[PDB]
Amino acid sequence: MIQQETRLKVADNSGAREVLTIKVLGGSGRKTANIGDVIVCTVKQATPGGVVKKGEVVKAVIVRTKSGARRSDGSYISFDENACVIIRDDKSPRGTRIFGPVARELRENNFMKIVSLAPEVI
Amino acid sequence: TIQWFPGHMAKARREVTEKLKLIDIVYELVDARIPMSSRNPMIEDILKNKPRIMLLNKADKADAAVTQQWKEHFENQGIRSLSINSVNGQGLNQIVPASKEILQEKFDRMRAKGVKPRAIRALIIGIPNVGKSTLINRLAKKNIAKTGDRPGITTSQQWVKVGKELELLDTPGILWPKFEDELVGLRLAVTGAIKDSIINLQDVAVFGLRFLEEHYPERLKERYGLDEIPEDIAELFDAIGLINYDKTTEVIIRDIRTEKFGRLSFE
Amino acid sequence: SYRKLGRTSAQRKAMLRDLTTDLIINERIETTETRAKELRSVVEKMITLGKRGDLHARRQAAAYIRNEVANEENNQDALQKLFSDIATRYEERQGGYTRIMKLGPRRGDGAPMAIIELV
Amino acid sequence: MKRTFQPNNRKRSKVHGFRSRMSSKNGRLVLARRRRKGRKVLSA
Amino acid sequence: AVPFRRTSKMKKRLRRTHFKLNVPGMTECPSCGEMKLSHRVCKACGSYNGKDIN
RNA sequence: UCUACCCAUGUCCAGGGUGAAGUUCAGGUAACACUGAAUGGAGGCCCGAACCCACGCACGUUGAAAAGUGCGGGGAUGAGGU
RNA sequence: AUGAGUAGCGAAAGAGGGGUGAGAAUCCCCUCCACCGAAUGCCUAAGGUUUCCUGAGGAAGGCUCGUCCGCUCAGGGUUAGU
RNA sequence: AAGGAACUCGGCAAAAUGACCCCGUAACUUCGGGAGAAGGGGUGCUCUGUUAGGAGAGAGCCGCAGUGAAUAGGCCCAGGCGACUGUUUAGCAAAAACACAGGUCUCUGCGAAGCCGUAAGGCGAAGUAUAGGGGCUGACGCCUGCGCAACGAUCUGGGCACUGUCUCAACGAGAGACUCGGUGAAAUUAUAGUACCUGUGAAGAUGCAGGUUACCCGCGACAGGACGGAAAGACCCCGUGGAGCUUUACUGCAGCC
RNA sequence: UGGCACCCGGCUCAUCGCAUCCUGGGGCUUAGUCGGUCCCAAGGGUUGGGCUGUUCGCCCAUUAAAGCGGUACGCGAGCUGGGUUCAGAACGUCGUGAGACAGUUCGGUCCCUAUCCGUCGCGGGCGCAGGAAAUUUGAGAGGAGCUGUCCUUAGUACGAGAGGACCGGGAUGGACGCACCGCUGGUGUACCAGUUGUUCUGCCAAGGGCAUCGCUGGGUAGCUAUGUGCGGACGG
RNA sequence: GAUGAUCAGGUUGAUAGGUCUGAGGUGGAAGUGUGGCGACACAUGGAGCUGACAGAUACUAAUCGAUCGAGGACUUAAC
Ligand SMILES: Nc1nc2c(ncn2[C@@H]2O[C@H](COP(=O)(O)OP(=O)(O)NP(=O)(O)O)[C@@H](O)[C@H]2O)c(=O)[nH]1
Repeated sequence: MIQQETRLKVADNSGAREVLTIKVLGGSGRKTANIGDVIVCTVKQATPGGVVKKGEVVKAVIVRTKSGARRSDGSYISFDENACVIIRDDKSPRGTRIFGPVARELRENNFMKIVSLAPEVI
Repeated sequence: TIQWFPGHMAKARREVTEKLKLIDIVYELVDARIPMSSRNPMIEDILKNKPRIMLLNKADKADAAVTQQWKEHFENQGIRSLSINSVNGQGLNQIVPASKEILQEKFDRMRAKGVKPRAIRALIIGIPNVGKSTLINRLAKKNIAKTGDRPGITTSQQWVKVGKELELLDTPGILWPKFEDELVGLRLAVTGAIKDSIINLQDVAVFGLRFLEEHYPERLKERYGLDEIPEDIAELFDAIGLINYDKTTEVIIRDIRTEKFGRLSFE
Repeated sequence: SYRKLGRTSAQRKAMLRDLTTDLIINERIETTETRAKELRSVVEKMITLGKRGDLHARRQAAAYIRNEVANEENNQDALQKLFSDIATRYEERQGGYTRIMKLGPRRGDGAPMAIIELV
Repeated sequence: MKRTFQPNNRKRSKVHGFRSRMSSKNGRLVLARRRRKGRKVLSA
Repeated sequence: AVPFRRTSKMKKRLRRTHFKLNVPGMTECPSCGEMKLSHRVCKACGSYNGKDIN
């Protein structure tokens, strides 16, 4: 359950290592987000030189959460950290690599490229 | 980016406009290190049909040659300019005669009109964190205004009667509501004049380092006990030490404003 | 749910331990009705423990029975009486061993009193 | 908190006693007034 | 809050309408006892409809 | 006999730290002042109980109390408390 | 008189069995349990002036009850050359 | 649970560190400090083992957790103000206000100068210009204004730790509330058989006019009205009402010449 | 010894008007995509933050939209000095002395057991032409009423082209509401284990008391949301 | 469920407690053997313990009795 002022950690090789959310898109008074949603965030930790810079405002997709997703058949999934991938408005990976496991829910949200680049999908 | 513009700044403009009539002469304080970017067009639009003089305070921290060149550029532009050091009176003696020469026309007109000459009314205006109050305290020798090493000390305009000769008006610093050119904002943030808790210090440090590498490579070489000019910033940061990954940015900006380096200017 | 009897848990356990060993000695006591209804659940459990009889059961009841003289001449305490000549009395009777016998209220505070005794 | 009255027998007799009243003239006037009214107890 | 006005006798008497007691449960004398209470002992000898106790 | 100041006589302060002057050996010297080592126990010095205050919050405000209680806080060998 | 049989009954662990008695949750005895213990221990100041001990009592006072009391009646009790 | 200041004037409140040893410690400085700076590591039990003389080292054995419960410092940056320790409005203000060590001006030759008293008589002092009264400032280093080293329940701003402050509340314990037995007050009170809506009215209607609703009596809760109750009020005039205060308003008695 | 006009912000709860911000229905002026303007309509909805004294205020990011107003600031016997607003202090400006201005700043005490009318719940009487037990009709009243994307229609209407409707179908969200504990979690003080100090059952082993339930790891029933099911669809 | 009230029962009966089987929770009981110098490990044994949840079983309590509660008004039309 990600919300305002929640610090995630990027899982791609763009140069940003930690972001802080600003708003959750997709509703008049929406206040929570889960796996497979899109958020707007500000970069809080980045290398002095690189593609992205500190203080920049971007948007990302959540891929891991402490509380996972209740699947249809009654199975549950859960991770140990909250991670996001920075994207463009056309839903493509801004970086080149995806690190760590990636939830399968992304596949049903037409995030095909991220799923393809992921090493292991659970 | 940089947006700092509280409500007292907004009230200052209205107060200055409402008390414009009494003003005889205007002093516009401008930092010497950044003479062009430190000017405020917003307050200049309000200020017209009034003689004025450009003042360059904190002139000890800037290079003499560039300041003198800028003084020439202001002089042949069509405005009088001077270089002043507030903390120790360097050029403070040669401002009363300049004011007298400027206002002599109205002074003689009034004298021939049949009244005794009166005191000169001056208004001091400029951006925050410049010697707007230290200059007044030096001029009055009284230490009557409050001064500090951070922007935003005074909050209300005040009248100061220096003898029977001057009536000075002080004013809190004023910034334009929205910046346009990011380089000017970066320079202003480097020199101070901003609360420094609203901006990104890392970008300021990066700008300082790249400007130094471009202009004063030798001063960057000497630095503080290390001699290298690599491509990134992490080489110099971890000189003297988990250590602060990038909090050393503050250190980079800490010494420069205190002139640990030699005198320099950004122009 | 269990009644609270208007006391903290530690004091409630203390009262229960006191009363359940006062009853075994005397074989009939007089209390308040709402306090004797909450008591019938523990005495019968202790009686079942006594009917079991093995060593493990005896050490279980030793944590819920206070040290009092009970009979004087032959010097047998409450635990020995419980395991000796009470389990022998209720040998073929399975189920309740106690009887609750109501009577009137008392002068001081009008609480309804009752008498509880072994069957 | 300390209340204003902290009893003590010696000071009472030294200040409001019979001999203290009789020592000066105003004390004698006080004794005369109390005798005139008829109070059962006088001095202290 | 303090009362705005005193209350007349009629209002007080009407308020005390439901403030009364109840006639107790009356049963037979147990073992020639004295008119004992329902589901309780005889006053004479603690009898239960002749079943004396205590 | 409460509180302000003064006078003469008594009395109280669990424990633990830091280590001034002075002294001795001594690189240094021709010996210093300065190195270190040992000894030494100064201070309106430090942490903190009894004792004395009264900075924050909450309760109480026809109160247990006509200035209190609970949890934190300041001084605690001195221009001290009694 | 109304408010009204309303607010309150002033920090805290008691349970059972015997006894007296016209009347017992509250008085006496016994056994367990529980709290303080740098005192909620003992001894002796200022101060109080019969409150101390024994036998009787149930009007009034004990924020309830009372066969009990620092309450009401009768008696008794305080010994210094250190 | 998830998040971790998003609340708010403000991290107010609560949460978090805390004990014994062993390593390691910055800028600055009045060279004494800062400093327990900041940061790391180890604690249980058994044998070796009169352990050398009470170790230390070694080997081992358990739990999620070893100062296993109670009591023991939260830390780091930047600006004002005051040098410091102390003292103040008992009962609204503990501070930047008072005092303070140092500096400076002025009077005083001894029956001193000043004070208390009508006077006698005293303090100053049994002391004598390196000593006493009365003013002004207020450490010590740099000028005739500039330095914050050390201290602070001081005023402003920032960053870590950490959390029910909150997104958004949910359970649980105790003392009240509620029922029964005993005892049992107070502020207030012109008499009342005491609805609502649009009007009227000294101008803000349970009581007046027109209409609409409403069987009699209680118990547990909320606080819109009775311009609700108590400090006559939590404040604007006026007292040709007082007191206090200042004299180029007068007139008296003090002292001095 | 001039001239001539006027007579407090925040919290918790809401309710009403239309002079309509969005959604519905229309003329229009406007290829469509759109946009502008003017009528009819009050049913529902109408946001989170950073600097800030929220001002004669700046910015960030969303949403179909971030409407204007009345009700003794709507609302203190419901809550907050947080502005206003006192006795202690610094600087100031004016003044011939008793003082004048607040121009800036730091600190700084009010309470209330609900009598009546009102609202929200729960009972006791009697009435209703014979006494009772069930099941009911419905004069009346209250509740609900919101919207976005995506696929088809088919790039078909159009538009030389680029570019593009659309309300008939079909899916699926946001916010709000009503139920419930089968699942994921929370609490769960008479449930089960580990462990520190001290004291007790004559001692060893077994146990009891006290230390916030002594402290830690779990946790059944019940109560619960952050969990699960359903709703606002039309139609006359 | 604040108290009244409502609902399930009163000995042709499963309303409550107890007892016996279960379901969940915890996680390998006491005693006795074996191995080790000892702290400890293994076996007997998914062991022992179990508030509120289920199914059986009258073992203990729901005995007595008391109180209340109708005989259907009048007129006119269709018998
Ligand atoms: N070196 C140097 N410092 C100067 C000079 N003038 C002023 N300063 C520094 O600037 C600070 C004071 O600046 P100040 O005049 O108060 O700035 P301001 O514009 O008045 N700020 P505000 O208006 O908000 O009160 C001090 O740190 C002072 O040392 C100068 O000429 N040289």
